[PDB]
Parts: sequence; structure tokens; C-alpha cells
Amino acid sequence: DVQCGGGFSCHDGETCCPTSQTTWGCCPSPKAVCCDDMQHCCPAGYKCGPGGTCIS
Repeated sequence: DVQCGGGFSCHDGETCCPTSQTTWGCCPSPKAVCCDDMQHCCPAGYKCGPGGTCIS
């Protein structure tokens, strides 16, 4: 599988996002961008906006 980084782990095709200090979240898209404002992530190529959603 994929080692999140000495701690958690996810399945093939998943992505490890460190939205915490000791916790890891499973997100889609390899080069995805994990929204750190709150608790989210978006497909590689998008950005987090103030509209709660992601833009391009």
C-alpha cells in the first residue's frame, strides 16, 4: 500500500493528507491539494476558494 508517513496508510489510488498533527486523511487524486483552511482536499489542479468549494 501507500505509507502516509510513519503512522497512517491508505489504499492504491488514494492520497495521504496531513490535515492534523497526528491524524491522516484519505483523499483522491495523487497531486491533489488538501484544503487546510478547515478539513478538505481537491483534485490536482484546483484551488480552495471562500465559496466553500474549489475553483480552477
